[PDB]
Amino acid sequence: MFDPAEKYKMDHRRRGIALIFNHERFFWHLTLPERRGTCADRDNLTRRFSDLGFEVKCFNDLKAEELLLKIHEVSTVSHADADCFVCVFLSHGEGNHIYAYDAKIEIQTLTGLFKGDKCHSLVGKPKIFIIQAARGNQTNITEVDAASVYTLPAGADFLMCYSVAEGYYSHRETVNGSWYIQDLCEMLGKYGSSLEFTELLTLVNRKVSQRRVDFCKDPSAIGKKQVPCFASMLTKKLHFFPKSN
Amino acid sequence: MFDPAEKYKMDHRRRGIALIFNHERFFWHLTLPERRGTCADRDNLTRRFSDLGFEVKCFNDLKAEELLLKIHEVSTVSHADADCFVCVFLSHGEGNHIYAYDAKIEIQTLTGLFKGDKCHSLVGKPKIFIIQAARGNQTNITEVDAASVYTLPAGADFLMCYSVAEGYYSHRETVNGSWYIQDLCEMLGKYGSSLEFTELLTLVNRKVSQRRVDFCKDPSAIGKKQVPCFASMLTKKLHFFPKSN
Ligand SMILES: Oc1cc(F)ccc1CNc1ncccc1-c1ccsn1
Repeated sequence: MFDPAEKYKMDHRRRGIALIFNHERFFWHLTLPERRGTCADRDNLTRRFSDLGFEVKCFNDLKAEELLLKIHEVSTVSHADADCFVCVFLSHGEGNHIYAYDAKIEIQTLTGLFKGDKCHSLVGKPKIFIIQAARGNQTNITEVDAASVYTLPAGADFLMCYSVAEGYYSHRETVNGSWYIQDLCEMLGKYGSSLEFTELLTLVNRKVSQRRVDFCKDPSAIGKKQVPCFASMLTKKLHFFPKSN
Repeated sequence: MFDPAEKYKMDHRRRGIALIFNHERFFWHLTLPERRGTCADRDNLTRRFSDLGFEVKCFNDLKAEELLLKIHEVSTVSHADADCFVCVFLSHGEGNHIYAYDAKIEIQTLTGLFKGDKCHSLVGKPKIFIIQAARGNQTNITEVDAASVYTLPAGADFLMCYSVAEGYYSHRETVNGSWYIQDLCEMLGKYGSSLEFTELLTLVNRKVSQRRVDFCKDPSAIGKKQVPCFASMLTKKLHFFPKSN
């Protein structure tokens, strides 16, 4: 008796874990610039996901070894009593790679740890990755990076969310944070608890697409528009309705 | 007065054009197999998009020159009096390429012809690409291809729709057609005229993900699951409500 309005089952004891890997500085010999403003992104994300019931776990400037250890740990813990899983990357990236402090890591090996095969307690539950990563470029200045990270599609019941698409530019204010993440966090605040999450992400696409880029303090930053996207492999409507204590 | 329920304006005189490039056979020296069943896909798509008010224009086994001519022609015609644009590729592909009869074409140069800059009459209107393309392997049999075509985004107000994601397999029945396209067309029939189009595509992800692949007539086809995806750069809810005469 197939149902065109089926919602993911979101009535488990806990909402689930939200990992946030936050990268401001890099090993000297990588020659990658500071990401001044990433802490606003981390703090804004932490607050909005907390208010939706996530156990938010933040990690600053982890080396590759440390990051793989923490994310493997979280992948092999039981999610049996959880609604879903959220993982956020705030760093530099290139192609299919995010940068840790130390070295780059294949995104597919991070998403792979949560695929049905390898994490049974999350089968049929939403797995949401959010990626603010672009190319390292070198009071509140707007820095602009070229898109660099492929808009990849993980696997069944994953939702991959991207700051910026091929041929567009990602913006980060050095105090206020990334345009994508400001607008994601504003929409989580107003609508997180009512709207279907892909409906919300679409609002975010509108908000960021509409940010004007014709009258910039830097002449070279003029006409560098920003368009985010999401790659959905979801199989049901996704809501973060308030949980019943 | 920003509106979380904003719909794309779909009250223009015409719905718009749906291009369908349909590829069954290839130049001998490409060493690519027949795609027996692609005609079912073309016919099913043609009927469902027609019933939603599209002027469906189908083209069989075009050479690269011919295909670029037809798609450039359609990109430089006026869409001023149209709701949206749909373009469908049924062929082989690799990376950022679809195969014409003759040779491969960069997908970005096809989507690029409809980007705001280059096709003013479609600015702020949905541009929807649907891609059933995979790797060619050297009565009604189920043929199975490896995913090969990158799940790319395209730009503001584009929706890129993909048969299959990295590490999954695309299925085509030699009479009934592609699993993805059967299930897309079933959902267009039941729900096309009522449901938001990304809601519908999500139903398609459920239908195809749920097709069982443990008890196959071919032993080597066992456990080759199929997961489709979509990459949304849309900025509003998208509906194909019946148009007023
Ligand atoms: O999407 C992009 C974002 C960018 F910033 C830069 C480039 C792309 C296009 N790349 C891909 N997109 C999706 C799946 C695969 C690729 C892939 C893989 C090997 S070369 N491309």
